[PDB]
Amino acid sequence: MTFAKIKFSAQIRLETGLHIGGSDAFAAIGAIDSPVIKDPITNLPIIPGSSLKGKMRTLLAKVYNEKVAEKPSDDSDILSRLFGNSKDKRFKMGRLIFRDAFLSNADELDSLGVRSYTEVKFENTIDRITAEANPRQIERAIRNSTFDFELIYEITDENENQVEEDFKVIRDGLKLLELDYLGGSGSRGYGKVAFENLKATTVFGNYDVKTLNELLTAE
Amino acid sequence: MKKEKIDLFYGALLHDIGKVIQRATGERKKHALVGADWFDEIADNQVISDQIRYHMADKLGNDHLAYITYIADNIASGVDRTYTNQADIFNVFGAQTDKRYFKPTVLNLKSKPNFASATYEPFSKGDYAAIATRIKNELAEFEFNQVQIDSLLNLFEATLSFVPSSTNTKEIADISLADHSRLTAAFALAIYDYLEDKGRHNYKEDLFTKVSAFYEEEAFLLASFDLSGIQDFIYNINIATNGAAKQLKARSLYLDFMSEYIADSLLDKLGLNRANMLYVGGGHAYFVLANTEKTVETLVQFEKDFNQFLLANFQTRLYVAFGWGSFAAKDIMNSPESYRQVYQKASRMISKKKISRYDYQTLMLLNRGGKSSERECEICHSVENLVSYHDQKVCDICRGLYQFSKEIAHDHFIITENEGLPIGPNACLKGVAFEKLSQEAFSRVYVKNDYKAGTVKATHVFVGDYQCDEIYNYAALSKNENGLGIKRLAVVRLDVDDLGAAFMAGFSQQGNGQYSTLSRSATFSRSMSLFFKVYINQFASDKKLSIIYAGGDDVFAIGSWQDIIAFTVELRENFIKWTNGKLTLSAGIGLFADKTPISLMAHQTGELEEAAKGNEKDSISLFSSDYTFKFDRFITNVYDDKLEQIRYFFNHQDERGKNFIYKLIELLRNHDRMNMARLAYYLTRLEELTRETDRDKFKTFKNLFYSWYTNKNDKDRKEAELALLLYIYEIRK
Amino acid sequence: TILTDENYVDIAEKAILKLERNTRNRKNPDAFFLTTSKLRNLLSLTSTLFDESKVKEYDALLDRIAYLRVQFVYQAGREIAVKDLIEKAQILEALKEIKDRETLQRFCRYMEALVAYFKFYGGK
Amino acid sequence: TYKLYIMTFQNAHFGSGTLDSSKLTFSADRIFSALVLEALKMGKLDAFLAEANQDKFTLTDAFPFQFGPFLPKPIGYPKHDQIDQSVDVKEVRRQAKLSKKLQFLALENVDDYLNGELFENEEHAVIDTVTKNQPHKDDNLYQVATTRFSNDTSLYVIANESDLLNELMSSLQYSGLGGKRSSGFGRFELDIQNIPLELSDRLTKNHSDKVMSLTTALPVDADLEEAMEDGHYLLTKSSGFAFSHATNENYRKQDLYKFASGSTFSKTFEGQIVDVRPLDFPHAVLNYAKPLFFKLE
Ligand SMILES: [Mn+2]
Ligand SMILES: [Zn+2]
Repeated sequence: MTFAKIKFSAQIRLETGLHIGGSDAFAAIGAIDSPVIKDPITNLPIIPGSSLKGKMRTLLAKVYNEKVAEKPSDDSDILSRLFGNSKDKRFKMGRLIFRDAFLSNADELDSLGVRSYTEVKFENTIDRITAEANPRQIERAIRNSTFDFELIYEITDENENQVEEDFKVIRDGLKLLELDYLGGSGSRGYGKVAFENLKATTVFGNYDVKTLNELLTAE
Repeated sequence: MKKEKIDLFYGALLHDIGKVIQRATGERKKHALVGADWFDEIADNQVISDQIRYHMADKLGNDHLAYITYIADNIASGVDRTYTNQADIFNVFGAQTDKRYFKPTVLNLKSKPNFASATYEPFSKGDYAAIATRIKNELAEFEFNQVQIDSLLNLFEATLSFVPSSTNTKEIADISLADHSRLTAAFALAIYDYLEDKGRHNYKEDLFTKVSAFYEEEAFLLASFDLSGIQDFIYNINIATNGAAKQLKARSLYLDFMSEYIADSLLDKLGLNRANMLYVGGGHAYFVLANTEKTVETLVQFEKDFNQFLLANFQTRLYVAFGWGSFAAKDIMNSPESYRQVYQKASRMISKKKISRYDYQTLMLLNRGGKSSERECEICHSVENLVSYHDQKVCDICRGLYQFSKEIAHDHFIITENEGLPIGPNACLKGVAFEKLSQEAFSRVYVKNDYKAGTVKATHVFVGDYQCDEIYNYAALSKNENGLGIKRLAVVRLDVDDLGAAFMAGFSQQGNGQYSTLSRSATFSRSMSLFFKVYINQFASDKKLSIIYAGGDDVFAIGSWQDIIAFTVELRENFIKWTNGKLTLSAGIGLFADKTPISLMAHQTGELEEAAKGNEKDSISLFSSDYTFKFDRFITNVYDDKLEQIRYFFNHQDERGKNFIYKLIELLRNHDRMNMARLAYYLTRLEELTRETDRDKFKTFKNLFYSWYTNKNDKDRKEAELALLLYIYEIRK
Repeated sequence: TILTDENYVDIAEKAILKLERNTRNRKNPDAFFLTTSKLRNLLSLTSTLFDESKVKEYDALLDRIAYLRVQFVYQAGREIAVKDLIEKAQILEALKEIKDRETLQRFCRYMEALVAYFKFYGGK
Repeated sequence: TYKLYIMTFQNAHFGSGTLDSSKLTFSADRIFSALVLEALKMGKLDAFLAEANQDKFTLTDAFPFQFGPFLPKPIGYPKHDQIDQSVDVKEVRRQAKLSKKLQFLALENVDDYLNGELFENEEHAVIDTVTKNQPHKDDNLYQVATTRFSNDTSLYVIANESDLLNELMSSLQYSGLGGKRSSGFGRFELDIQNIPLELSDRLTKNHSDKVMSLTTALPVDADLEEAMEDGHYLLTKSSGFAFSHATNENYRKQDLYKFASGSTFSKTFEGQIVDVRPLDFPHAVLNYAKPLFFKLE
């Protein structure tokens, strides 16, 4: 079947504070201990596509890998076809293209009279024998920040059956992110996330999205 | 060289040596005879003693080499055809200010800079005894022949670098005798070769009877070469291992020796020696040599042969472009155009060569394809002559440099035919321990950072290379014994400001360009060599860091962060004093987590340095382009005012108060009217939490801060942000 | 008219400067009659108002702006230095002029400013 | 020679040899490679290679586009007779370094620049590396450098418009360029735009006076000697691993040295599309190096 490109678009809402975290020297500056990854020009928090891809992939390995794999080259053909496999001639690039997600509602918040788009969260640790506290500050992007989300699916050598299964995998992926967190200190309440206004659109070629859109709005 | 030529050299270097013996002796006898007689005491060479005796010119007759040495003596200084110590070069450099002078000393590796003072003008015989004996001693049992030459130079470099050419004259007061004699020899041989080529043997006619006619005659080439690709070659390491660090220091020293070996192999394919070579730089060099057809053909062919060698070994990574210009005595005090425009002909020949690099055939061959290579060298991405080394894959160059990193802590390096790292056409470079010298056969031997002449009669080179621990430990060493301090390691890159402008026209302002000579500029070059290749190591002492590249052009040092900032500051303030305020540095200082690769740090810290040059060029940039300050006020204001105040108050405060630093930071980044209110609120809140011992001092401080934050001029709050930062990094566990 | 974006903090500062100070204290400098403890329950309400101006819409919080005014006069009734503050700083007028979330948030910030400069220039 | 294809990115990675390097612009070969690869999955490879071997076919290095097109600094210019003012040395050398630092002129300024007027760079982007990790060892920790575009700076390319090309570029704008495209970088929004006369007037592929190349290009073995002798150029090295589904293993394609845009020559040359495949590889591996020029005076 013919070549086409479908764009999965949504707005990622932060349900709890998100921390991904600064490496870029600009964003590494120690004015706070544990900074968050930020877009250098706007100094706003950014959700790197690499984060989304990585997390969604390792989540989906728990479902779709028959055998648990040591290295990502050992992932199932169903994951490799979507995320890519560097050691397999067929899948050297997956069928998915992630995009860095950027803060959408900065203006909404500026209007509401929000000041910073990050909170500084104070935590501590209690020694189990001495009971003394060692305190800790770490940045989060504030909850109810929203980020414009875009993911591209390419239809090339798939049989319509195959694109259907791929769509199943993508919907499982997004739901699994919703029932997990975006990499942070997740166990301790950080990375909760929601996809709002989740929508598919054919941006190239012809494919018909009606039934997919239904299936996305219901899962 | 021919015997006649060897004798000329020694004559020219050794004339006006009487001045030293006689300054120590104080005899009422003229120096020509003091010198000449003393030379006769220690060796039998009539031609040599003759050039010492009659350098004065004294119509004894003959067409003696004396007649050469005489005219070269005159050209080697700005002057044409009661007592004071040597003058600072920076006296007549730039604006007129105080005049400073140099106490005469012998050069020691371990030593602080031999600063000029305004109170060393008066000449004293005392200072010379130390020197004259050390001279006479070392020349006592000394064969004056070809192979001895590069040792005598070093002797003159060691003892006479701060002895002035003339005790009573204001014109060349500041030109060291070492440089004057060196330059004299350069012109002596250059001249000799010119007349050899054009058949002229009546020296007494040409250089004496026609003296002023010859000064117009274009007998000289100023020649130069530039070795392109050095920084990108040294700092492009794509490995983050312990092992890969070895390659940095290695690569550095390698190419330093490449620029040297180019210099030496060139000077002896011609008939000359290192006295003909003005400077060896950041892969730059400038020579004075005869203007003949032989010499030009030897330059052209040499260059061809070298780029052949470079093509074979490094592909397009290293290239060397030569260039020359022709002149006659136009370095004697249109003088504006003339002195600048002799250097401009080579400069321009080199730029043209650098901008159209190869020929049809060598491009044809570079693009010949033909490989199918699955793997590449992990270090440099070369696919050329790969090897397995330590279960990784590297080129034979990178392998070679791994070997070199093992030979690197020796003093001596030899030039083998095939033993070691390729350094040139049928040459290689091998560091070897002293004992083993006898067991190897070698073209040439260098000794690194030794002023003492040795048994093995070696050419002396000077690299600044301080090392303390290894790069991969520097970041961890930044944490205190009490576990205090951010775990980062830093880089510094720093540069003299408008150095080009200084070398060419810094002596033009005072007088009106009468002080712009070649000699003056030579002496300038030595000042900066000395500062950057000898004295630099002392500024590094006792600090956890390594100086990887060092020169007036470029200084690169990596270490633990507090020590790198200390090193930069110590280096600069020494540099301002050394230069008497007439020249500045800019620097930038990078801050990175352990294991970031070399390429990355070098690149990002280079950007920071350019931001620093981005001010009016007197600045320093630390950790972000935003934190960029005139060096002067970073030192005076950030480092040892604001930061000392901050340190003092917060070393007293507990966790709860130390937290306010974060608020202060924020408020500094968000400077606006209302946040002045908030600033005041949390300032008085802090004052509240502060102990009553510091309550008075803190009152003063609090109101001072709000002063900085309220100034319509943003300078003080910028310095504030950066000092609070320094402090936080300084305490972090 | 009274409260402008350029205006408020400079006004707040001026008010804290013009405020009634205890000149009858030989021992004390300019020392304020006013004391943070007197304002606490008041500016707690201001802050709850600002905090809710984000999560709710203007009309929904009319009740709150009512109870603010009341408390203000009540405290100005019960404490002399309070009445002095809300006099010199035109506070009650400033409430009257709030039609708008923009205006409201500006008033909350105005209180913040007043208090900051109060503590700064000698406080509770 | 027809239209400005203006790609506008927010995030891109154009590696200059390492994943922790990145560039403002990319060259003709990169987007040609990318076009080839898009044609191949669309079905239409054979047809695209058809178009590419037409003399009419035109591709240029990407350049900054900021409220109008930019061009490369003409290498070799200004000449000595236009550059030597009477000012002191410190100034001459500051502005000489300012002239070396310069990358791209706006079109408006190119004739000025040649006639001796000074210009400095503008901020078209900020590049920074970020470190990412894989949570399975301390043995995966790496840095990727991204070019982040600022000041309404797009990149553009001059190409000869055709129905097929237009289709391939529209598709590419969801595939991304350079980059770790899978992982977030490279996507763009395309705008095909008429080419200002002020520029199109000065484009040729044959011309026997002085020209600056707009494409990183390699002359045909026959034209090479001439373009190097009377030329002024910087040689750049094209290198990398051939992307392909042919084989699991990765082979370095053949290193190729080309003349950079805009090197300048006394006259136009014919260029090549080079096959740089590893020796005995299943399929051709194409490096596009065919110049479009800009005339001088
Ligand atoms: Mn004399
Ligand atoms: Zn290598």
